[PDB]
Amino acid sequence: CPGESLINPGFKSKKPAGGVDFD
Amino acid sequence: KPRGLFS
Amino acid sequence: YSGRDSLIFLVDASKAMFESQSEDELTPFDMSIQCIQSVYISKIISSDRDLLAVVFYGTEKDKNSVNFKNIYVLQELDNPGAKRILELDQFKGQQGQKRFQDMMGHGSDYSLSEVLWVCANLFSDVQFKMSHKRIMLFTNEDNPHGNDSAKASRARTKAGDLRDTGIFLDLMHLKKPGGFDISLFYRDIISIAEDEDLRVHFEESSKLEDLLRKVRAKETRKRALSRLKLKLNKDIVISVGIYNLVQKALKPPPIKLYRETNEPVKTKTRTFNTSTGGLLLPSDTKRSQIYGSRQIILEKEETEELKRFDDPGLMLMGFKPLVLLKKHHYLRPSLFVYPEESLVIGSSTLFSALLIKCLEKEVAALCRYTPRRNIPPYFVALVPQEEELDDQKIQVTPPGFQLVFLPFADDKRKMPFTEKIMATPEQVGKMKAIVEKLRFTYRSDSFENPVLQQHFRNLEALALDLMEPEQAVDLTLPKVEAMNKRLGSLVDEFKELVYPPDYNPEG
Amino acid sequence: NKAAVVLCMDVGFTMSNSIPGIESPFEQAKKVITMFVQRQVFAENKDEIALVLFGTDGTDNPLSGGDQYQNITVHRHLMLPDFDLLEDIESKIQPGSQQADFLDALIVSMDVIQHETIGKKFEKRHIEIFTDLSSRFSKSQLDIIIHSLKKCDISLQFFLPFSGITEQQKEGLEIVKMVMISLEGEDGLDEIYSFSESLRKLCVFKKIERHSIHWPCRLTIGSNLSIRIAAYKSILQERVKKTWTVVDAKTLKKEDIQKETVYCLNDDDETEVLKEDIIQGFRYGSDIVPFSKVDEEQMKYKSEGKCFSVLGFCKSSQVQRRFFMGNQVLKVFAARDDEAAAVALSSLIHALDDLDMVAIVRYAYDKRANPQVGVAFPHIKHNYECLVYVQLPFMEDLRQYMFSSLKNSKKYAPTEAQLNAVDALIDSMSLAKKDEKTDTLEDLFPTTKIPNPRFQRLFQCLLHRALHPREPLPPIQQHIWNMLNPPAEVTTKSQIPLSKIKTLFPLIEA
DNA sequence: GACTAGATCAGAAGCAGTAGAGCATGCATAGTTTT
DNA sequence: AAAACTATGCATGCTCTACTGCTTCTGATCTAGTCGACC
Repeated sequence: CPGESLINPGFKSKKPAGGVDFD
Repeated sequence: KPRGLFS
Repeated sequence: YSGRDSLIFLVDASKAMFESQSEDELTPFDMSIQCIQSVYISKIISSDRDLLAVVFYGTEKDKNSVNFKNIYVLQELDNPGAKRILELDQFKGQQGQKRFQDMMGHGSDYSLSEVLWVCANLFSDVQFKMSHKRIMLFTNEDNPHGNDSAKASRARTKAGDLRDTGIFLDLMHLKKPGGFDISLFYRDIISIAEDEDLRVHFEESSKLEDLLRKVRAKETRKRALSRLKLKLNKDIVISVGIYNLVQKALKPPPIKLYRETNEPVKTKTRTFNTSTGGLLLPSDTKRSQIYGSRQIILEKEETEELKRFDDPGLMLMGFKPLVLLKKHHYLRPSLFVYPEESLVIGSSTLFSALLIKCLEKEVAALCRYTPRRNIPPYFVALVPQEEELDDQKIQVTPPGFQLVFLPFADDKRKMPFTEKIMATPEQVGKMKAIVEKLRFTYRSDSFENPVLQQHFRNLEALALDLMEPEQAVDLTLPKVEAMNKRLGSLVDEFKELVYPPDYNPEG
Repeated sequence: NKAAVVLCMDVGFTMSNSIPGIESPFEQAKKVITMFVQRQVFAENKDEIALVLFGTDGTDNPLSGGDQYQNITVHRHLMLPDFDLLEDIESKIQPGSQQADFLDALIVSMDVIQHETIGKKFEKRHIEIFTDLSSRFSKSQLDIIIHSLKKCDISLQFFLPFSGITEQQKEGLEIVKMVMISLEGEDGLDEIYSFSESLRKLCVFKKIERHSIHWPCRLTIGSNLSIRIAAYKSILQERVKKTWTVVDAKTLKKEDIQKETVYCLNDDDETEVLKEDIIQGFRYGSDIVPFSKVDEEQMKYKSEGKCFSVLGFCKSSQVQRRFFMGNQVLKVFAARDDEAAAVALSSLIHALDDLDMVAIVRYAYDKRANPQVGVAFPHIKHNYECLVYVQLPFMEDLRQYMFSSLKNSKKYAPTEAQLNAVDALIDSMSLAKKDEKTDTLEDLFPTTKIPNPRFQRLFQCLLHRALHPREPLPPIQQHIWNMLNPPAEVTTKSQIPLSKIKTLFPLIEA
C-alpha cells in the first residue's frame, strides 16, 4: 500500500533512474 | 590427450 | 487482481480556478490539464487497455445521460488515444482558457451530489470488468457549499454511497490565495484521511509531482508462464508455477499500412509449384538434408517426433552443493518456481519444507526440465530463494526457487592458449586506488534502455505533432569529465608504471 | 585441421572362431570401424579415411616385389568418408583363410600414406592396426620402419581384443610394446586400447563444435586509460548448423517449390496492393500513427559502435546471479602478443579480486548493435586469468511480482516429522561425495560433460533413414537414457526416504 | 401463462513467450595476378 | 620470389513468421422468481 503508483494501481511507483552517482 | 581415432 | 482500471478526472470550472497568484505562474486549470495529459501519455505507454474519462463541473453547458445542469462530460470512459490528448491540448494556454470559456462557460453554481451521481452513472455504463474505480477531484475551493447546509449533507451521503459501492476518491487540492484546509468539508468525502493530511496547505498537493512524472515503461500484470508438475518420484507429484521475473523488452511489432488511405493491410503467404502453378498443401511436401553426398528424406511428422523425449514437467534428479555451481556458466535467463495449490492439494507444505531444508543445508535441487511438448529436455538447478524485505516491509525478494539452466558440453567453447603475466604489487596497488576512486552503488533499476525511450519519444512526437521530439538523456554513457577530475594524476602514474615510454596504445 | 587416417585390418581365419560366450573379434573390429566412419561422416572436419586389409586371398598393392608385400589389398584409397564406405564395410569386407604378418601391413600403409599425402596439406597422419597377433612375426626391418615413421611424423595406434592368452599373443604384445616404446616411450603404453574400451568411447556422435571469432576492442577507464582486449564467446545455446530443406514429395527437388507473399485490403472486394505501396506504422493507444522506415532510420538512436567502457565499480554483493540477462557469456583476455596490455589487465583483475569488486560496463558489438549494460568480474585460475562479462537487466526488463510468504503461513506450516523426512530425502539423494583424505568434493553426476541428446537423436534418425530408406524410425538409444539419468546408487538409496515422504505428505489431485 | 434475471459451462479471440527461418555486415584466410 | 587485390565460407547480430499456453469476452442453457388477470 505505501509508496503506491498513482497511475497504475497494483504496482509500486518505480523511482527515477539515477545512473552512476560517485560517493 | 585424445588424438587419432578419438579426435 | 483481475480487470481494468477506470479513472475519472473531475476538474472544477469556477472563477477562482482561472486566476494566477503571480505573473510567472501556472493557473490551476493549466496545471490540471497538464496533469491529465501526462497521465494520458503514461497510460498510453504503459497500459493502453485501461479506461479514462474527463468531466467538468461548474460549467454553463451540460452534457450527460441524466441531463443534470452545469455538468459537461467532455470524454466518456474509453481507451486512451492521441485524439483525446489533442482535444485536451486546446485548453493548455490562455488562448485555450478563452476557448474553453467560449465553448462551455464557467462561474456557475453546482452541486457535488449531482457530479458524483454522474460519475457513478459513467462507471455503470462500462461493460467490462473493472478491478479498480477511482475519481480525482481537482479543486481549490475547500468550502464549495458553505451557505447551504443541505447540499453538504447530500454530498456527504453521495460520497458514502460511492464508497460503499467501491469507488475510491482522491482530492488533488491546488494552490489557493488563503490556503486549502481539508478539515472544513473534505474529511468525509475523501476516502482516506491521513494523519498528516490535516494541516492547512499553502501550496499544491505533492501528488501532482507524481502525476507529472511520466512513466515510459510497459507494465505487465502477474501471469504464470506455465503450470508444471514436479515429480520427486513416479508416485510423488506436486504442482508448481513458473514465472519470469526478468524479461527483455522489445519494441511493439511494426504494422503494415496502405499508403493511399492509411488503413491496415493483411498479408498471407502461400506456396505453389512452378510447373502447374497451383497451390501446394503442407501434406504434399517433405524435408531433406544432405549428408555424405546423399539425400535423406523425412516427413514433417517424423521431424517433429525427433524432438520428443519425455512429457512436460520437472523431474527430480538429486541435490548438489551450491559451491559446484559456477557463475560464468550462465546460459539462459533464470526463472522463478512457486507453489500452486489449484491443481494439487498439499504441494505448498512439501515445497516449504524443501525450501527450508535446502536453505539450511545449502543445496540446490538438480532437475530435468521440459517446458512444452516435443521439446528436448534441459538440465536445471533450483536454488532456494528466501524472502527478503526492505525497511518499509515492501517485499524485494519473494520466497521460492530460482531455476537456472546448466550448459551441456556442446554449449561450451575452447579459448586460444595465452601465456599469463602477473603484475607486481605496486601496479596492483595503483589500480586498487583507481578502482576505489570510482566506487559507486549499483542497483537493478539504475539504467534505462536508450533505444526504447527514444522510440517512445519519437512515437509520441509523431502522434501528437510536437515541434521536435524530446531527446532522452542516456545514463549508460560514461561521465568522462567526472572520472578524469576524480582520478587526477593516478592515470599518469599507472601509465608510467605499466606502459613503456613509447607504446602508443591507440595505434 | 585436416587428418589422413589409414585403417589397417585383417581377415585371417584366426578371428573367424572365438568363444561362443563373447562376440568374435572380427565383429568388434567391424563395429569399431563403423562407429568411427559414422562419427567422421556426421562430423564435417574434412578428414580423409583410407582402408587396407592384410590377410586376404587377393593381392593388390602399389609395391609387389616377390613373395614379400603379398596377400594384402588396398581396399579403399584415401578420400573423404561417405555412406558408400559404410555400405562397403557392411558387405564387401569378408573373412578369409590366408594369414599375413602385420609388419608387411604397416609398411604398405606407410607406402600408401607417402604416395597419397602429396598434393594435400594433411598436418596429421595416423595408422590404426586391428590385429590379434596370432600370426608369426617377421621382425627383420624394425630399424628402417622406426626411422621412416620418425622422419614422416606418422602416429601409430593398435587395438587388441584383450586389455589367459597364448604365448604367441604374449610375444606379439611384447613386440608391440617395444615398437611403441621406440616410437614414443613410456606414454606409448597408453595408446594400446582394447576393443571394449574403443566401443565404450565411440558410442556417442561427435559434439557440435564451432570456432569463436576474436573480438578486439579497448577497455577504457575515463578518457586517458585504454587497454587493448580480445573477447571470445564462451557459453551459448548451440544449435544445428544445417537446417531442413523444403523439397517436393514427388520429384524430390527444391527447385520446383517457392514462396510468395500477397498483400490485400480489409474489404469485400479483396483489392490487391503492391509491396511498393506498403508503409510501416505503429499503434499508439487506440489509433495507428504512420512511421516510415526512412524516417525511423533518420530519427533512430545513433551511437558509436564497438565500445567497451567502464561505467563504474561496485561491490560483488550488489550484483546477483538471478538478474543476469542476455544469451551469451564473454571471456576477455589481453591483446595477443602484447605484454603491456597483459600486465594492465592482470593488474585490474588482481585489484578487483582483492577488493571484491566488479565493473559495471557498457558493451556494444558494433554500430548496428544496441548498447548493453553488463557486469565484468575477474576469473583467476592457476594457469590463466581473465575477465568474464555477462549482460545485466534494464529498468524496463524488471518485473515486480508479489508472492505470499510461506515461512509465516499457518496453513502450510510443516511439522517436525515432515522436516525430518525431507532432510533424510536430501541426505540420501546427495550427488556429491566428500573425500575426507583431500577434504574435496567430487561430482557424481557432472551435467556439463553430457552431450546434448538432441543432436544424438537427430544423427541416429538420419543415419537410420539413410541406410534404411523405407523403415520406421527407431526408439531412443538406451545409452542416451542411461547418461541422462543418475547413477543407480542414488536411486537405490532414495527409495525409503521417498516412501516415508509419500506416507507423511498427503497429496490429492483436483 | 408469459416473461425476465442470475448462475453456469464451453468456445473463441487476444496476448505473451518461444523456436525456427531469413537477411545485412564483417573478416579471415587463401588464391591468384602483377612487378 | 614477394606484395597487393579479390573471392568465398563462416561467425554475428538483427528482424520477421509459426506454434503452445494463459486470460478474458461472448453465447447458449438451465433454474428461480416476478407480473397480469381472472375465479
